[PDB]
Amino acid sequence: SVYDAAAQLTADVKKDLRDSWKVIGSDKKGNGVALMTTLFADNQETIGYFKRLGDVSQGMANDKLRGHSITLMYALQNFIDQLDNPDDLVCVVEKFAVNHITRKISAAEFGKINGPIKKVLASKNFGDKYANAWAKLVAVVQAAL
Amino acid sequence: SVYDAAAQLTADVKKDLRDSWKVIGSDKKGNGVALMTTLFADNQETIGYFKRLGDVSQGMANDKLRGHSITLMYALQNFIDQLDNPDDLVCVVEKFAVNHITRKISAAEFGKINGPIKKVLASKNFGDKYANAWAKLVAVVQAAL
Ligand code: HEM
Ligand code: HEM
Ligand SMILES: ClCCCc1ccccc1
Repeated sequence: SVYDAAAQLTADVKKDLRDSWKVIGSDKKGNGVALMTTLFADNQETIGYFKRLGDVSQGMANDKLRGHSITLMYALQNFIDQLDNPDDLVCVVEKFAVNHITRKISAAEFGKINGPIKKVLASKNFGDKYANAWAKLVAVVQAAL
Repeated sequence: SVYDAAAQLTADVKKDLRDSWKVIGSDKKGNGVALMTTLFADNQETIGYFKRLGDVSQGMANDKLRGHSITLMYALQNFIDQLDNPDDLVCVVEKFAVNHITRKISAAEFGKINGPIKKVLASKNFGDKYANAWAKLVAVVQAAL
C-alpha cells in the first residue's frame, strides 16, 4: 500500500530528508549525473533500459543524459515539497510510478537506486542514517510499482 | 535552432520571468490545476489527449489531474532555474519536447498553452508584458517541436 508506505515518513525521517536535500539538491546537474553514472557503473544490467539516452558512458558530455539527470532531480524536489501533505505526495508518486511501469521497471529494480543514493550521500558526508531515510522515500515509489 | 531561441532570451525577459514565477510558482498545486482547467475550458478539443487522467472536470478532486498539474509546474521550475545557462536550458527543453513529440503534439498545439498562462498571470495582476515574456519561453519549446 502506497498509503501505508507514506505513513512511514515520520517527523524524524522527514527532517533527515530535508536536511540532506538542502545539500544534495543544491547541485542538481552535478549530483544528478553522479547518481546516474553510479547506477550504470554498479548495475550494468540496467543500462539497456536507457537506450534513448545513447552512450551513457560519456556522462556529463552526453546532452540527453544531462537533461534526463537534471529532470530526475526535480522529481525528487517535487517529493520533498509534498512531504507535508500525504495525499499530494501520493498522487505525484503515482504519476512517476506510471512513467516507470510503462518502461517495465519493477519495484525490485527501482530499488537498485538505493546503492547510488547511499554512495553520493556518503561523498557529501551523509552516512547510513540519511541513506536509510531516503530508502524509506524510495519505498513509497516501490509500493506503487 | 532551439539554442538560438534560448540564447535570445534577454536580461529583461529573464527578469520578468523570474519575478512572475516567484508568485505563480509559489502555489504549484493551485496554479497548476488552474492552468490545466483553463486549457480544457478554452480549448475543449485538447481534452481527448488527456484520457489517462480520467474525468478532468473533477478538477482538484481528481488525483491523477492533480499529480500531473503539480509535476507540470516543476517542469516550469526547471526551465526558470536554467535560464542563465542556455546549454542546460536546451537539454531540459529537448527532454520535455520528446515527451510531447511522442504524443503527437505539434508546435502549434503546444502554443495553445499561451492563453491559459496569460489568464493565470492576469489573476495575479501580471499584465501583457509578462505574458509576452512567457510566450518567448514557450517559443523555445516550440523550436524543438
Ligand atoms: C530516485 C529514483 C528515480 C526517480 C525519482 C526517477 C525519475 C525519473 C524521471 C523523472 C524520468 C522521466 C520520465 C519520462 O519523461 O518519461 C525517468 C525515466 C526513466 N527511468 Fe527513472 N527514476 C528513478 C529511478 C529509476 C531506476 C532505478 C530505473 C531503472 C532500474 C529507472 C528507469 C527509468 C527509465 C528506463 C526511464 C526512461 C528514460 C528515457 O527513455 O527517457 N528509473 N525516471
Ligand atoms: C507550459 C507548457 C507545457 C508544459 C511545461 C508541459 C509539461 C508536461 C509534463 C511534465 C508532462 C508529463 C510527461 C510524461 O510524464 O510523460 C506532460 C504530459 C503531456 N502533455 Fe504537456 N506540457 C505543456 C503543454 C502541453 C500542451 C499545450 C499540450 C496539448 C496541446 C500538452 C499535452 C500533453 C499530453 C497529451 C501529455 C500526456 C499526459 C498523460 O497521459 O500523462 N502539454 N506535459
Ligand atoms: Cl540529500 C538526498 C540526495 C538524493 C540524491 C540525489 C542525487 C544524487 C544522489 C543522491
